[PDB]
Amino acid sequence: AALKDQLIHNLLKEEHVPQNKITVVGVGAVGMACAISILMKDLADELALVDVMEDKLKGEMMDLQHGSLFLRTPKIVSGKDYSVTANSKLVIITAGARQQEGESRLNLVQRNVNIFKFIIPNVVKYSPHCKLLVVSNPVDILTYVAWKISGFPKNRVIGSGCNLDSARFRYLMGERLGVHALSCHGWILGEHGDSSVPVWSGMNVAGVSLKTLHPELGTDADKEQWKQVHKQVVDSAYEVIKLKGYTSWAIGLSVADLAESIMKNLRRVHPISTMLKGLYGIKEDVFLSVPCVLGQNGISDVVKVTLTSEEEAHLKKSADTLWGIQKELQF
Amino acid sequence: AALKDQLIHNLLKEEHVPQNKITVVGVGAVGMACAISILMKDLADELALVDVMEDKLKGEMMDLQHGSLFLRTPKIVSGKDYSVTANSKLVIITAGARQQEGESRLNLVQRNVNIFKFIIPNVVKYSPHCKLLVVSNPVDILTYVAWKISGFPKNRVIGSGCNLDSARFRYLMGERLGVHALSCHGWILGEHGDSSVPVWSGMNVAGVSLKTLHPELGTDADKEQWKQVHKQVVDSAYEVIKLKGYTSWAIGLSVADLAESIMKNLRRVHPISTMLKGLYGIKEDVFLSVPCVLGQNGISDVVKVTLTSEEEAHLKKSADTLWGIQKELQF
Amino acid sequence: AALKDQLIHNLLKEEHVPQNKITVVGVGAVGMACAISILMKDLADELALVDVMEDKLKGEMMDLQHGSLFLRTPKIVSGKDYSVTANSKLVIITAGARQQEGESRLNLVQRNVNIFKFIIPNVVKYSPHCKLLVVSNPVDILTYVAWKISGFPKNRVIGSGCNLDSARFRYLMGERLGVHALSCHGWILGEHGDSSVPVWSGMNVAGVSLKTLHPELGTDADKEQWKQVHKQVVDSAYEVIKLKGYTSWAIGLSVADLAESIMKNLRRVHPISTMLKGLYGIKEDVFLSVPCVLGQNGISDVVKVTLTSEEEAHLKKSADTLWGIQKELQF
Amino acid sequence: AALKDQLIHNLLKEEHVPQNKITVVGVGAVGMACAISILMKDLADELALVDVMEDKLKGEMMDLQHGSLFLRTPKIVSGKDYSVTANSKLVIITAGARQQEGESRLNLVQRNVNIFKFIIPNVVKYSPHCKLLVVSNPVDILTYVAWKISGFPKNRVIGSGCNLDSARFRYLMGERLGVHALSCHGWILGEHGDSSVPVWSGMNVAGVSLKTLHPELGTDADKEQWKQVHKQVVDSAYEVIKLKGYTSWAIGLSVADLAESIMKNLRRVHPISTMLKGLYGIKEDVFLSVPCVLGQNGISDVVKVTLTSEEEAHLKKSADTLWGIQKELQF
Ligand SMILES: NC(=O)C1=CN([C@@H]2O[C@H](COP(=O)(O)OP(=O)(O)OC[C@H]3O[C@@H](n4cnc5c(N)ncnc54)[C@H](O)[C@@H]3O)[C@@H](O)[C@H]2O)C=CC1
Ligand SMILES: NC(=O)C1=CN([C@@H]2O[C@H](COP(=O)(O)OP(=O)(O)OC[C@H]3O[C@@H](n4cnc5c(N)ncnc54)[C@H](O)[C@@H]3O)[C@@H](O)[C@H]2O)C=CC1
Ligand SMILES: NC(=O)C1=CN([C@@H]2O[C@H](COP(=O)(O)OP(=O)(O)OC[C@H]3O[C@@H](n4cnc5c(N)ncnc54)[C@H](O)[C@@H]3O)[C@@H](O)[C@H]2O)C=CC1
Ligand SMILES: NC(=O)C1=CN([C@@H]2O[C@H](COP(=O)(O)OP(=O)(O)OC[C@H]3O[C@@H](n4cnc5c(N)ncnc54)[C@H](O)[C@@H]3O)[C@@H](O)[C@H]2O)C=CC1
Ligand SMILES: O=C([O-])CC(=O)C(=O)O
Ligand SMILES: O=C([O-])CC(=O)C(=O)O
Repeated sequence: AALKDQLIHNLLKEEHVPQNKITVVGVGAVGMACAISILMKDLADELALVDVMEDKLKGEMMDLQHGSLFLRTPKIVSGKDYSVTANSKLVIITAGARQQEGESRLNLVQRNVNIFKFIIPNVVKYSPHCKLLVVSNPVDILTYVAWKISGFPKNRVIGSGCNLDSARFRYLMGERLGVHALSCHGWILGEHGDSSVPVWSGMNVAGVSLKTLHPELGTDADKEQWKQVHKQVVDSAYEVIKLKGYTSWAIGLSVADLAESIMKNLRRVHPISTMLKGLYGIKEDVFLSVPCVLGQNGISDVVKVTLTSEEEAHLKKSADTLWGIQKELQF
Repeated sequence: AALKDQLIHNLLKEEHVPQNKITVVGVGAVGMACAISILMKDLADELALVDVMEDKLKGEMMDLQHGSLFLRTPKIVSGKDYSVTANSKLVIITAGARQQEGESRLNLVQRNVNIFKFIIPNVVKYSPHCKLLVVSNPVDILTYVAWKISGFPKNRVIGSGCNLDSARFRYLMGERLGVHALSCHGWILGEHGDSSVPVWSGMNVAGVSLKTLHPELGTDADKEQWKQVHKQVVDSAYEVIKLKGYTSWAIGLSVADLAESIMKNLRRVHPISTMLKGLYGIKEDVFLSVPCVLGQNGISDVVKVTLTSEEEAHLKKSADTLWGIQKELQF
Repeated sequence: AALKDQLIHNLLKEEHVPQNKITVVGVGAVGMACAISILMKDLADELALVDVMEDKLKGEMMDLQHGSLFLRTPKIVSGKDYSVTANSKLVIITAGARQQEGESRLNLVQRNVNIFKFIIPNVVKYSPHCKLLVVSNPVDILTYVAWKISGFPKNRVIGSGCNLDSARFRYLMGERLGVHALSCHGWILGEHGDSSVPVWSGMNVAGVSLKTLHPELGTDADKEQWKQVHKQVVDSAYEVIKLKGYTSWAIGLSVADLAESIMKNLRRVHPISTMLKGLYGIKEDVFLSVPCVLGQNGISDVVKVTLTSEEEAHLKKSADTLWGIQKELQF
Repeated sequence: AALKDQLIHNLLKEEHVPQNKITVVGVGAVGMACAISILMKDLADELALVDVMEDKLKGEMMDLQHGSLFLRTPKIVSGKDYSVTANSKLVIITAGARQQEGESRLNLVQRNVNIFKFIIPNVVKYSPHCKLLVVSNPVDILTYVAWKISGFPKNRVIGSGCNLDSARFRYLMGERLGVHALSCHGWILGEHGDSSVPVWSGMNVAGVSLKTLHPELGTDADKEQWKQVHKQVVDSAYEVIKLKGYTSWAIGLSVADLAESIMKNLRRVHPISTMLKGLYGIKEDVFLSVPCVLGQNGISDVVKVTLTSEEEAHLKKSADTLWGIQKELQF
């Protein structure tokens, strides 16, 4: 004579299996920005949260659960034990140390490799068929580490890479031209960070090449100093870190953009971090951002951008640098 | 001979006035959760942020701007000067002062009052026709303060009140009954906080009154202790604060839900705080939560809930309490 | 040498297995309204359309495909062969004869039964684990037919039932009370059509019983004639058909609302048609609308509404009528 | 003691002026596709419908209104009298004449001019500050007619033009290359119809010029017959009309995309029809599609695409053709 049984006649016993489950590992500033953006876009029917800080983890789960009335994601769970992540379609890794003022992303590598040695084997134990989307920095090296530790085929291990760098670039381009970032096109490839490569030849509005219109585009002799736009992209994370201490909102939206292509099988092209040995002249097994076709099987194809020999030389050097960092990691 | 002029032929001298602008005052955790929720629901054509901490304010603005590609809000602005808020349709106040240094809370409430003495006159000078939505705690007193300082008619000064408390209640009801919060209906009215009034008579699923089905509902004599659920709602913000240090996500989602009713003129009913002198037996200038019809002119109507004499007595006690605190403030 | 291969390096060959596929059978007025509503709510990663009219089917598929840029459903497929429907999560049946002006949904029965004799065995052959959502009229009898022909457990065979009748009722109530339909609650149960049952006791705003406030609600002696609102609901399909020839938009939105609860596992309560024997006093195998909990396994629970002796008598006579038709059908 | 007055205490006399109103003129298949697309994107707080067929018009309004529960547009109105359209921000014209047996093509165009001679003065009388968006065919000529009759500045009169042709082109490109239409870029300019101009130089994926990679792109001898893709675009409407009798869904989505840029002030670039005299080598008052920056003041800027002499020559011949049809017309 419980109220529930007076009210509700049960017709079916429910061994609930999740169908569109996403996990976020690390519920820091980045992790929670990814979680709220994914929740507000209705990409998942179950969201699992993992962290090592147990009280913070339960507090973040509860705060999200209290907003359930306003969401269309019926189940949010969390735990330190990765059993809560079982049968995820997509596992997003945002755990780790972050930059202080003046610190390069590459200075984070030793701390975050050691964290990944713990995280990745636990992920693959409960979700052996998931896609891994790596956001923790340095993202290109850590996508390689996730790949090696997981044993996954390379199509299922993705780094957020330069998706956000390109979005920042398009925003800054739009502010200068007086149009929305959506209508500005421009690709930043290579390392997410100081050594990223702007592809000046591809920048356009409505298929009109900016460089064809303004041949000094991207050079030091440019009176409008468009080269500084890329410098603002490179510097932007450092400037936000100095002002507010960290970055979170933009990366959350960028990660949810990637999750949407994966979860809906959109086969959109994004500049994300993938194993590009054998492409673009690279001979080592390094992860760099190039335009990739992203869908329900991860990265299925890569677009072959025509680079100048200078643009190609920048990528070739990055690959050497990153491969040099990778070579001496113990995992 | 600039690139913009090579690319773009300007046909129209642009004198921009925003049509659907929202301002958030305070870029703490609550203010930024409101802003991200509003941005992801496409409620505004311009978002303005204001705070007194200039560096954090610029950093939060830039972080949102870098996500523009992923949004459909084309203009995000910020500044210490309220000229950036001009012509807002809706202004959301989340600013407040921190209150734990061996200090009386009567002095604290007074410090938040002094904060509002600066904010509200600046808001009304640049947006004299806006709706004001007060989220800062203690929300019922500060909604009153905003109303007195602004000189706005009462339909245009709204407190977030018990909107989130009711949502938390519906979530917990649904966890107990095995259905989504959307399908559990239940109203927490009165003072936001420890003395809020759960309206047991109205709680229902599918129009079925739970109290008619379970006449013990809301008493201590209930073997199932549904009264404890209201206690859980009252305690939830404290529990989240103890675990993660503050709350943000649920309040942000709840505020964006109120903003949606306002901006789209939906005339949905929400439990929010309104000046209820002359209603529900109240004779003083106090704000408490009742079900209100919310649209483009703010609160246009109040639903008259049939309360028990006990429930009505709770509301009148709160009203006496609030009026006693307010009388010893200064404007 | 081909352009595609100069442009794109393929990194893996994968066979497409859809994860969130929906099929619509019948691409007439109702089917296409369902299709556009589902596409604009992003509920599917693949939409399959089936009809017997081959030119119309290809024309509707092509017209949706040309709008791909504006959608986030990457694959729209169609054909007369049910192989295109393989592995659907949800199959929506909108095929069959409709009401000519004045005619009861009941004279359609045998013609639409004959159609289901071909559709349903083809559906279950290619999607043995799907949920079936029957919209074709008379919907309560045809949901029974689909259940008998399919051999599916009753939780996976759903009729659109009174979801739309209740939505129409809430709209009309809101018009009279000056509030959005979202905030008006009221349940129409039983037969979709002339013999549906309004549950006056459950009608409410903000948990305030209208009947408690207005005792003649639902009686002939009511000076406001609220009973005429239920007659407007019963008559609405007839009035729209007389004006424009058929109805489509409202049913499409109602079906997409049901599809959303299923695909996202929301466990929302909807008034839909389910096999009711053993509940509400019914003795025979009939389908009628009661509040059902709807999720990824279909209908898992039923809300037990407390009915008046008169309301219960109406349901029992409907059950008798329906069983009277079913007894006479031939598959 | 009416029920409404028992239930609701009115606080405010409603001088309701709509803030985000859209009107659709013509409720045939195209007009209703525009309406449902606009409603499901939450672009308007009021939708007004107008037609000359009073019965069909009332039936379509009622059918949309019955779906209010599932929408977030609180007011849908309709009528033969243009008073229902007052204070629209945007008026979409989809009305047109039905061709006759043995009716010269020019006599038909004159019958659409005669229609516009009635519609446009009524629109501008009740919404003198609106934007006009013309969809009726032949769209370049009728946008000119609307501009002349309205007396509006050219920034406020927009033709749907080649927006949908370019979307069809991108869909077809994407089918051939294996990526989403979103990631394929390509512009069809000029006259909507058989003489539109595909801008081969601008076609790209990820900023990679297909013409640079495949320099015979767009020629007759191209073993990949990419020229045939344009021919498919110009023919696609006729193919769909032959199969299903009319086209509606893609144009509806296309129009709602334009309405979104206007209503949200996005300043996105779209290929739409604008009064181009003085640009692209054109000397007469004609409307042609070029990439335009679209926002709350209509078309504020035009992108200057670098065309080949051949493409440029095609545009000028269209302008000559159109100007010759117009000077014939009686206003
Ligand atoms: N790819 C990109 O564009 C960007 C990446 N990041 C990076 O994301 C990472 C996190 O940044 P924030 O969220 O700001 O830091 P945070 O300090 O707010 O949170 C980091 C979380 O990682 C958790 N964590 C640490 N070890 C863990 C473990 N073994 N297992 C599970 N969780 C663990 C921590 O408990 C903490 O809650 C950093 O590497 C940051 O550099 C930050 C912004 C943009
Ligand atoms: N009503 C509700 O349901 C809840 C309301 N809150 C309240 O919201 C308020 C803010 O909470 P948090 O964002 O976590 O605090 P916080 O400390 O993170 O940020 C508060 C912001 O207010 C700013 N501020 C102080 N003086 C200002 C002034 N003159 N002008 C403009 N800004 C000023 C501060 O610079 C700070 O950025 C608090 O009063 C909190 O109790 C907390 C969550 C839910
Ligand atoms: N449950 C509700 O509230 C509502 C239900 N309806 C019903 O929906 C059903 C469809 O109505 P409309 O779309 O207006 O009719 P319609 O005539 O426009 O389309 C019916 C489609 O069914 C197709 N069809 C016939 N046999 C088929 C078969 N073996 N396999 C596949 N497709 C087949 C037809 O070729 C046609 O395209 C009717 O029974 C109608 O009464 C009408 C509106 C509301
Ligand atoms: N520009 C584009 O890309 C596309 C535009 N169209 C065109 O849109 C227009 C409508 O096409 P459909 O909806 O399929 O035609 P339809 O025949 O279904 O509807 C035309 C509507 O206009 C109404 N109408 C006639 N005179 C009127 C007047 N003085 N005032 C108000 N309404 C009036 C009619 O009563 C009718 O309801 C046509 O010109 C069509 O060729 C269709 C294909 C794509
Ligand atoms: O973690 C950071 O803030 C640095 C970074 O990758 C970014 O925001 O671009
Ligand atoms: O007390 C606080 O700071 C938070 C609060 O009002 C809530 O989340 O209910």
